[PDB]
Amino acid sequence: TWLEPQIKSQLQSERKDWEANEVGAFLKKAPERKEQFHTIGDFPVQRTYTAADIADTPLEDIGLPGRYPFTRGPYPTMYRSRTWTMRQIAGFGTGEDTNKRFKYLIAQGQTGISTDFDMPTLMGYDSDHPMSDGEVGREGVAIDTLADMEALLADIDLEKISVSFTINPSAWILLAMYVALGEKRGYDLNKLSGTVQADILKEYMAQKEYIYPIAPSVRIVRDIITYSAKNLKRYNPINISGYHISEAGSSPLQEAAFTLANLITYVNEVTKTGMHVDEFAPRLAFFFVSQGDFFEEVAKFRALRRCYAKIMKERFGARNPESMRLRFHCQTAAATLTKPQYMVNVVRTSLQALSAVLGGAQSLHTNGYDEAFAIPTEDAMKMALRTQQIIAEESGVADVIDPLGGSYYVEALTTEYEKKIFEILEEVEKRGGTIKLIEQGWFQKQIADFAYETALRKQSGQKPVIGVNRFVENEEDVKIEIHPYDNTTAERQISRTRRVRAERDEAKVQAMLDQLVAVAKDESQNLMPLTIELVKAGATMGDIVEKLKGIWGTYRE
Amino acid sequence: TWLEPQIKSQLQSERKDWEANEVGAFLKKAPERKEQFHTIGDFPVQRTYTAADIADTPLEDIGLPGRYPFTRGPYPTMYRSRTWTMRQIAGFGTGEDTNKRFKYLIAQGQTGISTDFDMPTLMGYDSDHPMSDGEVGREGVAIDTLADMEALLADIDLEKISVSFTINPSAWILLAMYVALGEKRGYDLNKLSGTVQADILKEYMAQKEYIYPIAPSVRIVRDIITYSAKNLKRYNPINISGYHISEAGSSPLQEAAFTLANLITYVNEVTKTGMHVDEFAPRLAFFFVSQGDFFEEVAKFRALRRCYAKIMKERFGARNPESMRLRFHCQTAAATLTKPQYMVNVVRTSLQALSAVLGGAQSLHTNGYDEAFAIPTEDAMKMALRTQQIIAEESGVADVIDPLGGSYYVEALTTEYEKKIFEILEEVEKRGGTIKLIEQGWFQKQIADFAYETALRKQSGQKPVIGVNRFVENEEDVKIEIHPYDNTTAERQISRTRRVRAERDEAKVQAMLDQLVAVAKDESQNLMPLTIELVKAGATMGDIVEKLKGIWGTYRE
Amino acid sequence: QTPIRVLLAKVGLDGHDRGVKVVARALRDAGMDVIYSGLHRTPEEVVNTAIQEDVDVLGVSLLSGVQLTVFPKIFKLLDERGAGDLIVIAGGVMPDEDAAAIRKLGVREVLLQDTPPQAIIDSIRSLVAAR
Amino acid sequence: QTPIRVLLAKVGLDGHDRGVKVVARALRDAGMDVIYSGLHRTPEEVVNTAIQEDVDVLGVSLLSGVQLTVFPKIFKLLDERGAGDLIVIAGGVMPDEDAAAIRKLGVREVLLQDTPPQAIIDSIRSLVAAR
Ligand code: B12
Ligand code: B12
Ligand SMILES: C[C@H](O)CC(=O)SCCNC(=O)CCNC(=O)[C@H](O)C(C)(C)COP(=O)(O)OP(=O)(O)OC[C@H]1O[C@@H](n2cnc3c(N)ncnc32)[C@H](O)[C@@H]1OP(=O)(O)O
Ligand SMILES: C[C@H](O)CC(=O)SCCNC(=O)CCNC(=O)[C@H](O)C(C)(C)COP(=O)(O)OP(=O)(O)OC[C@H]1O[C@@H](n2cnc3c(N)ncnc32)[C@H](O)[C@@H]1OP(=O)(O)O
Ligand SMILES: C[C@H]1O[C@@H](n2cnc3c(N)ncnc32)[C@H](O)[C@@H]1O
Ligand SMILES: C[C@H]1O[C@@H](n2cnc3c(N)ncnc32)[C@H](O)[C@@H]1O
Repeated sequence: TWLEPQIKSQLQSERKDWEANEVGAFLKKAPERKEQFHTIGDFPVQRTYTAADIADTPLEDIGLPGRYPFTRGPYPTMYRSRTWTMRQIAGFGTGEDTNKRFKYLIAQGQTGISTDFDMPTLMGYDSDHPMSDGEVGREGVAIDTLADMEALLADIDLEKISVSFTINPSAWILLAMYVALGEKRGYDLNKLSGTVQADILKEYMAQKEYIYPIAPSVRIVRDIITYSAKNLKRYNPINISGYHISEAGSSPLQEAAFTLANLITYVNEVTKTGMHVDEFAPRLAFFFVSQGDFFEEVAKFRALRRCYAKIMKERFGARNPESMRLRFHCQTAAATLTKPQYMVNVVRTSLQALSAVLGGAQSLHTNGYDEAFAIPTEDAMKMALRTQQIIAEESGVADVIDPLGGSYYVEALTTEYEKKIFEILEEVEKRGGTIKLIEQGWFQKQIADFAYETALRKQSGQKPVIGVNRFVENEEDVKIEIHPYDNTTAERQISRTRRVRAERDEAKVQAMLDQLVAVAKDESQNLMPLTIELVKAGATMGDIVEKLKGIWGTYRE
Repeated sequence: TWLEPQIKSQLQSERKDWEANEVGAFLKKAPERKEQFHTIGDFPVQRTYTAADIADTPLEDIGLPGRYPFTRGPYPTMYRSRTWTMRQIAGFGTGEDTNKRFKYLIAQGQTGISTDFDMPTLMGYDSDHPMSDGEVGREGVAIDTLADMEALLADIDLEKISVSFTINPSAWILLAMYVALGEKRGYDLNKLSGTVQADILKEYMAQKEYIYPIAPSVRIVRDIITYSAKNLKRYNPINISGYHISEAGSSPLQEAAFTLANLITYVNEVTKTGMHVDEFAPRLAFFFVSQGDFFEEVAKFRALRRCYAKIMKERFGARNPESMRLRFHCQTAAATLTKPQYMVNVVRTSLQALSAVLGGAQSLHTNGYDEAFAIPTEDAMKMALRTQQIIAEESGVADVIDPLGGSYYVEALTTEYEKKIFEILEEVEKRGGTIKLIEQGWFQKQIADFAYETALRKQSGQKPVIGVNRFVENEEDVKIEIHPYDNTTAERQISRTRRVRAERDEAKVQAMLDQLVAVAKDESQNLMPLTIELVKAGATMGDIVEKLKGIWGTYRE
Repeated sequence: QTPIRVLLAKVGLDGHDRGVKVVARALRDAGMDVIYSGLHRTPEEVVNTAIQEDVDVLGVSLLSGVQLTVFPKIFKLLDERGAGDLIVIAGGVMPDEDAAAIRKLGVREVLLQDTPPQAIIDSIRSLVAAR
Repeated sequence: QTPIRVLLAKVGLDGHDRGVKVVARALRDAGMDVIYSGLHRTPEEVVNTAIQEDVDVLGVSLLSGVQLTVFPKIFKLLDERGAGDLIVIAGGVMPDEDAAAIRKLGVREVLLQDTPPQAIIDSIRSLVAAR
């Protein structure tokens, strides 16, 4: 206890007085809009918060940044020493196309590379597969071969800038290509900073990018994790993600708790190999959204850091402090942005970027004002970077660590999130674990319920959406520059894939694929070394993916 | 004391440990950008703030909203019951022109009217005076006669919407016109909600709109205040302003303290008439900027409310709680906005609008993205309103009162501002008062020093200004719609002024002007009743202003 | 007098399903017989289901930007099987000119992002009554 | 070899002076003899001072949007008094085409918002040397 009980009593007595005197008189003059107000994530909120409301939370649970339980930040110096990475997503056409956008984004002030891939690549298909028709380089960049990655990362010093890949069931193939590229370039692998999203549990739950059944797919994540721990010192093998859970329609509580449920499953799978938690936990990372409820999102980020620290220390027995410090990439909520009055998205994204900064994010993507129309233009991305640069350089928020620390409301909400998160994590365990609940569609049903209640709240006008159900305009003069699809992308991409297959040693590649099946047949062996040899030898993602479908099959809901 | 000294000791011991362990190790890896960081207003900031930093501030000084010293807000229900007024400035051409913009702004969601006037009107001249040439209806609306105000407020229910006038040395004439209009319309005067800026002390200090020497000009403010207290129950006779002090180049401390210095002078002048503080203090109001330092601006607003409460209670002996509750209009900092990359102003204004809301503002004007070019377009004002509407309806910040309350940083900074403000207010008194220091140019010299240091910091690049000294672009395709000046404004305006003078009873108006000199010659008499009769009779502002120059003279620096 | 039989579909590699699951729940709750194709279906798989299941309406949710390739293929298969009288509707996200180009192909309704679920219920009942 | 004599002016009802006070301090500190006209001066008052005070440069700070009315009046008075060889510069805020239109009238420099004070010092020394 930090609050003197003689003062806690005074506070509680004084508020009860104020509720009947000042509050009672004003509610007569003009009542409040709602009998009970709630956050967007459905947590009930008080009219005001005092020190009495946080008296039950010990000051140790707040503490100091870069010190356990890291509520105030994973680093003790945060933005006074190093700003968050301004890392904007880029992805369309061929490697060359996205490489041009990387260069533009870097010239505009981005400090980290983020790459989004097309559907064939995300789904494990080569550009010429029948399932790929009309989808090559459309929603992101096309990667079939290591040759395409060379085009993608042309003139990019991989040892001097970090490179993120938004790749999931076929993440191991892209990581093998990255390693093969780094070797070809004569780089030190332990100097390569980067990330592959890789988190498959959230794919079954929310993003819907999967190739194989749950079990072999988790083993791949495990192989990515174990390989990176032993071979790539500065590499982040996963981003255990909440973003997609939120964007699929979840509440901030479902986002936070379901991501932590996935973390537990992963740690158990990796430690099962005999790898001690402290060999890999320091390098684990997360990915969260910065949604519309300004204070709730900050409370959620601080609660996640505290919950994560407690789980790693208490449940996993971690002894390295870095194993308990949560590091996360953040993206502003794309689901809050509108097609009508699109420039108003600049305001929405400003507030959401600020919540991420106040929340202590390590990396940030700000969405473009053109979010509800198409993949972004250069101008839209430029505006998203200026947004970050204004917060970083003009607002002053970067100079004081965890400035919201101590806030009666933020502290009470941080504590409410923590308890509600643990309560969910407990039910998941009681109900038989993550995998079983994913198989029962339990997570997905909860997400779907929130998504539907959100849709009904938008319809009734109970949830205000400016331009949609509030201040609606009949805009006839909508002028918007849209990023176009280059119709030569498929022809251009297949040409290279066909060439790579023609130029390669077919016999050696086919033999190496047969070796891969043997490595995959042994659950204890790592898939990474041979996939690195395969991509080098001229194997395509499709060659690798298809060969493994023969022993593992495919997943369907 | 609220913090248990056994815990305060622990906190201070733990931080000293953290400064040498975690902080010491990280500063080796990567040092901080600065040896000592400061707010934009030059207040030094710590790396982080703990409960120990605020232990010397009693919890009574934080307390509850709508309860003394009102740090958390002047009302106990704030935005859960009534949102701040979204009150956008409108002013150009003739009354009819600005009336069209009022209607547009109302249709876009503005909840209060704000009016900016042209230079002739601000300076006390009629549109046809030689000093008016080329300035009629250019920088704001032209008001010469009550006839123009009828055009200005045509089809506007003055009893159903509040009307603000950004009028200063000639504020009494516009208030007389407003009263005359309300009477003509058959409205109850005690139901008229509105404001005249009127604060002349800040005009000598910063805005530079003056007609007469300091002494007779303060007497007019006093007459506005005393008349309104006895005749206009729902009217705000003044907005004691800090905005212009800041915009003239002051620090947030000079802004806060110099505005409070002006308040003291005004209260002394009004109470000198035998009017008790509680007869007028509840109706006094302020006007502040929401500058670029996100947290400093919030701390400043809370500090101002606390300082104001303490002054009114302790120094003036106020007994009515409304006399101690500071109510304020806020405008985002126009001086932070740029001509290069102008759309980026949307981001700047979003953060500044949020600081005002977190700061507990009663009324807010958000600037247009076209601030550095010209008076705003409809689209620019529409975007400024959407900004406010997103914060109010989508962010959730409106549902919890003083959400930053308790924040170790905001609380410590609020307390630092309070002490530094009182320290300045003390020097002003020691140096002989406001008027004497205005006559010595003391306030103005301090403002000018900050303005010059800001210019030098922008030049060196020590103060980052995106688009100006950071991420500078050679934009060749600048497309911006600019609000145009109608070249028929002067002809149209003089036509009406000439007509009003022709149609009136010249003999009766001239006699009433001679009566006004006699009323002005008696410092104890109020100028308001006769100015109401004058404007009704067809007198122009120039007729009234010129007549009084004959007995008072004019001011010059 | 049987309930309105709706097939809600997902075509190609598109894994966006938040909107389709919202529509599905909206229609089931409105008293309709709703069939969801599931993710990653081909136009031939989707057409076959619409016919085999003898649905009144085939609702395609698109967010992948493939509408101009998918819709001509769907109609080509529907014409082949004498199923041109099937009400084909679309939803999701696409440019206004894409919405126009698919209506010109024979799509009866295009109800894109932010369409309140009641408007979807109403349009379906309206389209079924018209035929 | 006397210091550069600058008259910094304010013309019309314009009460904006933050920029003009910044320029004034910048030039005084650079070693120039600086005269400030004060607020609310007429073009005739301003021209008379420039001549009476025998300044090298007449610097007009404008933020009121009157530049196109003010500048023709200033030149008309300067031509009358045989003072056309006086270096006339402008600053403040105005559209690009206004900056252009005044240069066409005879204004030698237009250094608007965000111009660093060193650039103002440099341009003045440069204009005085050129003549
Ligand atoms: C949420 C979201 C996601 C979530 C999806 C979660 C899920 N499981 O559904 C996540 C984060 C996982 C995601 C991933 C991706 N996304 Co996405 N996503 C969005 C976003 C922000 C909102 C879509 C949404 O769910 N809205 C809310 C729901 C309720 O609305 P809805 O789908 O529009 O449905 C309504 C109406 O359309 C209608 N309706 C819908 N279907 C039907 C059907 C019929 C017949 C009828 C009558 C009515 C109807 O009623 C609904 C209720 O009002 C949009 C932008 C946008 N504004 O659309 C981008 C967007 C669709 N995504 C996009 C992209 C590119 C991707 C990725 C390909 C990125 C990448 N390269 O990795 C991946 C693809 C993943 C995959 N497996 O396919 C692009 C598409 C580009 C284009 N089409 O031009 C968009 C436009 C964003 C952008 N600007 O880049 N995304
Ligand atoms: C600060 C400010 C104010 C302050 C002024 C404080 C003061 N005492 O100076 C306050 C809040 C009081 C104010 C009031 C008004 N303002 Co004002 N204000 C501004 C603002 C935001 C910034 C100007 C500023 O000081 N910038 C910082 C200084 C350091 O820069 P500067 O003046 O540009 O000077 C630099 C350069 O120009 C150059 N320089 C300047 N002079 C000279 C001279 C020479 C010869 C040279 C070589 C160089 C040089 O060097 C300087 C240093 O870099 C501008 C918008 C803008 N971006 O300009 C509007 C603006 C100028 N104001 C405007 C208006 C309309 C008004 C009012 C008329 C509103 C009303 N109706 O009541 C009043 C007028 C008051 C009066 N008495 O005249 C408009 C003008 C419209 C137009 N011209 O098209 C603007 C553009 C805002 C808008 N979009 O509406 N304002
Ligand atoms: C479909 C939709 O589009 C949604 C999607 O799926 S798009 C998804 C896109 N995904 C991404 O962008 C993910 C990005 N993720 C990352 O970058 C990482 O995995 C991450 C979360 C760990 C953050 O990493 P990164 O940005 O490099 O920041 P971080 O690791 O904090 O900083 C880099 C270095 O600076 C150091 N550092 C940072 N702050 C410091 C400080 N204050 N003092 C001293 N050092 C500091 C770090 O220790 C690190 O050093 P190391 O490389 O030697 O370990
Ligand atoms: C040159 C540059 O452009 C700079 C310039 O100079 S431009 C300057 C432009 N100036 C302005 O816009 C000034 C505007 N000022 C004002 O509106 C006032 O003087 C003000 C500061 C007091 C704010 O007033 P206003 O907007 O009406 O808000 P406020 O008085 O709080 O609310 C109106 C009513 O609702 C009530 N209210 C507000 N919140 C409430 C709540 N939470 N519960 C119950 N009642 C509430 C108030 O008591 C008041 O009632 P009353 O009329 O019976 O007293
Ligand atoms: C769902 C998320 O996908 C992102 N997104 C998807 N593809 C791209 C791309 N190719 N380029 C930039 N952003 C993209 C959008 O920013 C959205 O926020
Ligand atoms: C100095 C402040 O003056 C305001 N400003 C001045 N005149 C007008 C007007 N006529 N219309 C709208 N805003 C105006 C700008 O918004 C700036 O912020």
